[PDB]
Amino acid sequence: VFIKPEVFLSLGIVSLLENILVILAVVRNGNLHSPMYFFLCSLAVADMLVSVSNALETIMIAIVHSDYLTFEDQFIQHMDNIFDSMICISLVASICNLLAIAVDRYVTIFYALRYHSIMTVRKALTLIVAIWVCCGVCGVVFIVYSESKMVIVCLITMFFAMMLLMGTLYVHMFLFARLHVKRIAAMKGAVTITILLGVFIFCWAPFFLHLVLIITCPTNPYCICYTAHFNTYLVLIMCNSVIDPLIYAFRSLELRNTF
Amino acid sequence: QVQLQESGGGLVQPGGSLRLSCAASGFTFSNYKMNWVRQAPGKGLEWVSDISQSGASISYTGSVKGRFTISRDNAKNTLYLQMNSLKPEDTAVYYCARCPAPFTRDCFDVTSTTYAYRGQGTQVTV
Amino acid sequence: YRMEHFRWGSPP
Amino acid sequence: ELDQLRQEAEQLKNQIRDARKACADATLSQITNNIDPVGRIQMRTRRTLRGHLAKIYAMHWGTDSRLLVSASQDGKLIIWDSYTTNKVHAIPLRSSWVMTCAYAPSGNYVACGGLDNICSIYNLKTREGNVRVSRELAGHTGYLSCCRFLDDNQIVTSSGDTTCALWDIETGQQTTTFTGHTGDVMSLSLAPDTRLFVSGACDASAKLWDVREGMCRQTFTGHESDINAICFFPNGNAFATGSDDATCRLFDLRADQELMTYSHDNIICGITSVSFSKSGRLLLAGYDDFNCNVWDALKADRAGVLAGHDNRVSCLGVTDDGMAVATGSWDSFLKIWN
Amino acid sequence: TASIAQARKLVEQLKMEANIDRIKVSKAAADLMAYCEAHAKEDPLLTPVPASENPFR
Amino acid sequence: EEKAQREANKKIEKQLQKDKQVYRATHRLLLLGAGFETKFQVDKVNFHMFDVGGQRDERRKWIQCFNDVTAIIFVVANRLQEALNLFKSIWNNRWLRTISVILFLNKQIEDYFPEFARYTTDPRVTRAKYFIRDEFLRISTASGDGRHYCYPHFTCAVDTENIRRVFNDCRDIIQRMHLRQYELL
Ligand SMILES: [Ca+2]
Repeated sequence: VFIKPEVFLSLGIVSLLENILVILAVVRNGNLHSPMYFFLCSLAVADMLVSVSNALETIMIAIVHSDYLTFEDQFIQHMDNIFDSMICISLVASICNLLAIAVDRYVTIFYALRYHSIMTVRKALTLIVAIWVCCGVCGVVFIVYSESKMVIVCLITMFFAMMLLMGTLYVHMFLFARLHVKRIAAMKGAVTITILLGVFIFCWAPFFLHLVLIITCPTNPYCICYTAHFNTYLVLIMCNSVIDPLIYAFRSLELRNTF
Repeated sequence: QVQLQESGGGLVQPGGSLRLSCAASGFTFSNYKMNWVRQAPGKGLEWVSDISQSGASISYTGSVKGRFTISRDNAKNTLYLQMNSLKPEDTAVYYCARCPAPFTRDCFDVTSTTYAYRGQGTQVTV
Repeated sequence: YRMEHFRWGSPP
Repeated sequence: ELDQLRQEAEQLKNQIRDARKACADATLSQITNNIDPVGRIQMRTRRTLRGHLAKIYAMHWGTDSRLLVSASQDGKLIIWDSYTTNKVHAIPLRSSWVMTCAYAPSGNYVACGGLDNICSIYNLKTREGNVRVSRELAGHTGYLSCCRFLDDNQIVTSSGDTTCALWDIETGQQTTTFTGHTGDVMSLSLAPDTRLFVSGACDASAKLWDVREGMCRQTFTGHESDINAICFFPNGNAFATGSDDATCRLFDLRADQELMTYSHDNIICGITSVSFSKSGRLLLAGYDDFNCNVWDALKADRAGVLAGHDNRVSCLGVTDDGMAVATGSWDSFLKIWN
Repeated sequence: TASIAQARKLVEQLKMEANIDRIKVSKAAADLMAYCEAHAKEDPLLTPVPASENPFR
Repeated sequence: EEKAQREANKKIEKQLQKDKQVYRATHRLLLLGAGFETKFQVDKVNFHMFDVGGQRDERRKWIQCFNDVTAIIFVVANRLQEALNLFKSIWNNRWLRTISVILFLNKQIEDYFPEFARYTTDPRVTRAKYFIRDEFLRISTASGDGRHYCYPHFTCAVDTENIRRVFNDCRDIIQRMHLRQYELL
C-alpha cells in the first residue's frame, strides 16, 4: 500500500537519462524535418514530464512529512495542486503522442504514394502544438476545477477510445503485412504487435481500472481490494515512461548509430 | 601495365579437343574473377564462361554447357579452357577478360566493343 | 490537508 | 600488316621500359630515410554546410580562399561563404544529373556539366544581378567528368567518350581535342603555369598533355584499375593518382616513372578524390569507406584520419593559402576542417 | 584499313615518346624533398597557427 | 552590410524549403534496357523517367548516379543470355543493392537453354514464357536479403495498361520498405 520513494526517484532519473539521450540523438544527427522523429521527440518530452513531476512530488512529500513546515493548509494545497496538474497534463500528452505515432505509421503504409503531400512538416508541427495545448488545458481543468465530480468519466472514456483506436490500427497493419509475406513466399509482425500492445495495456490499463471502480462500486468489496495498491499503478506508469524509448526510437538504425 | 596473352588454338576436325591458355601480368591475379568471351565471324562478342577469385563459382553459357571446362592457376597466374567435342559452330576468336575492379561480385562491360582489360584473342577454326 | 501521490486515490 | 606493327609496338614498349629502368638510380624511401616524421595530424570540423537535398558530386574553392561552389544531383548549384556559413547564390540546373563544377580564377564565372554531355557556364557578375546561363558548350559525345577554367575565356573538359577538349567560350567551339585514351577520362589537373595538364582515365593510365601544341608527351602506367582522381604537386614537377585498386601513387615528370605508393593492408575500397597541402608534404585522400586519410607524402605512412561522414566521400579540396580543407559526401553535407 | 591505322598511330606515338630526356630518380627525389623543407614553415595544416590567426576559429 | 547578407541567405533558404517539398513528392524511374527525361503523372502522383540511350556501351561509371531511384524498369525482348548477364550485374552492384526492378518480358530455346527439355510449367508458348520468367526470377531471388524484389510482367500489346502496372509496383515497393522498417515484415 505504501511505496518507498527510492524507487520513484530511481525510475524518474532513469527515464530522464533515456529521454535526454533520445532528444540528443534526434537533434544532433540529420534526422530532421522528417515528421517521423518530431513525434518521437514530443513523446520523449512528455515521458520526461511524467517522470520529473512524480519525482518532485515524492521528494516534496518526503521533505514536508515532518519538518521544514511553512504553513498548515494554504501553502501545502497550493504547492501540490501544481504538481498534480503537471502529472495530469503529462499523462494525456503521453497517450496522445503514442496514438499520433500509430496514425503516422498507418498513413505511411496505406497512403504510400500520396504521402509527403498529405503530411508535411508544417502539419506535423501544427498537430504537435494543438495536441500539447489541448492536453494542457484539460490537465489544468481536471485538477484546479473540482475533480471530486464526474470528470473521471471523461478521463477513462478517452483512454479506452485511444486504446481501441491503437489496437485497430496496429492489427490492420499486421494483417496487411501478412498478405505481402504470402505474395513473397508464393513471425516478426506478431512479436512486434504483441510487444507494443502488451506494453501499452499492461502499463496504462490498471490505473484506469482503478478509476472506474471508485465511481461504479466504491462500497462493495467484491474485487474492490483492487484499489488498495494505487501507488503501484503510478509505478507502472513510470515504468512505461522508462520503456517507451526502448521500443520506439532505439529501434531506428540511424538513431542507434548517432547514440 | 595490365597484360593478358592468349595461346593455343588452330584448326581441328569436329569432335576434337583444344586447350586455350591465358597468361596474365601487371596485377594481382587472386583478387579478380576471370572470363572467357568469344566473337564469331559475322556477329558480336558473346560471353562464354567465368570463374571466381578462388574457383568455387563457375558459370557457362547454355550452348557450351557440359563440354567446356574452366580453371585457373593463381600460383602460376594463368587461366585455362578445355574444349572437347568441338562443333563447326565454334569457329571464332577467343578472348580472355578480367573484371574491372577487385573483390567485387558484379562484372561489368567485359563484352563491350572496346574494353581495356582483355587480351588479343586466339583463333579456333573447326 | 493530507498530502498524497496523485489525485483520486480514495473514492470522492 | 597488323603483326609487323604489333611487333614494332612491343619492341618500342620494351625499349621505353628499359630506358626507364636505366634511370632508377635510387628509391624515394632511401633518400627520405633520415627525415623526421610529421607526427599525428588532428583536424577538427569548424563549419558544417547544410542546404542540399541529394548527394553531392563536386566542389571547388575560390582564389580568395573564402567562397566556394558545390553541385548536388537534385539539380542544384550553391555558393557558400566558408567563414560565416551563409548562402551567396543558389542556381537551379536544367538537368538534374551533374557530375562536376568549377570556379573561375577571377571569380565572375562558374561551370557545370553531367549526363547531358554539355558544359554550362554561368555569369555570376550580372549587371542586373541575377545569375543566368552565359554559355552552353556542346560537342562531346559522352558525359562530362571534370572541367577547369584556364582564364575567363578558356576551359578544359574531359568526357566519358574518351577525349579531352579545350574550348573557346566567346565562340563556343573546340580549339584542340586530345585523343589518346582508351577509356573514360575521369579527372584532370592544370599545372601552376597552365602550360600542361594531366588526365587519368579508366584504361588505368595517365597522360601529360601540352595545351598549346595539343599533343600527348608522356604516359604513366602503374595502377591496376580505373583511375578516379589526379592532383598536381605544388611546383608542377610531380603528381599523384588515386584509383580503384585502393592505392595512391606518386609520379615524376622528369624521371618519367612512379616514385611512391600509398596503400595499406586493411584498405580495400577505391579512392574517390586526392589533394595536396600547401607545402606538398601532406596528401589528403577520400575513400569509399566514408572517411578521408592523410599521408606523409615524403615517407608514405598515415598521419591522420578525417571521419565525419555517414556516406561515401565524393569530393575533397584544399585552399590556396592552405588553411582549411573542405570535403563533400553522398549524405549531402559539406564539412570544413582546420 | 580499320585496325591498321590505329597500329600506325600507336607506333608513331611510341616513337615520339621513346626519345626524350630523363634525369635520375635521385635528382627528382632530392628536388621534391628540398622543396618540402623550403616551405615547411608556411603550411598551416602542417604547422598549426595560433588561434588569433585562424579565420575558422 | 551583414544584415543584407543574412537577408539574402534567408531568401535562399525560403526558396529551398519550397523546393524540398516538390523533390520529395516525385518518384524517379530509370528505363534502361530498351524503349531524355520525361515527367508524367498518374492518379495525381508524379513520376519522372530517364532514358539514357545517349551514352556509350560502358556502364560501370555512370550507372551509380542512379542509386536513389525508386525502381529500375528493365525491358527485354544469344540475346537472352546477355540480358540475363546484365540483370545479374545490376542486381549485385554495391550501389544498386537496395533498388528493385520492374521487368517487362517483351517476348510475348532448347538449343541455347538445354534445361528447357526437363521443364514443365498451345501450352508450348506458355511454357517458354514461364521458363524465361523463371530464369530472371532465379537470378533475383538469390542474393536479395529482402531489400529489393523483381516484378515481372508480360507485355506485347500497344502498351496501354503498362503505366498502371508501374504505378502498382511503385506502390508495393514503398509499402514493403516501410513495413520492413517498422519490423512488421
Ligand atoms: Ca497530489
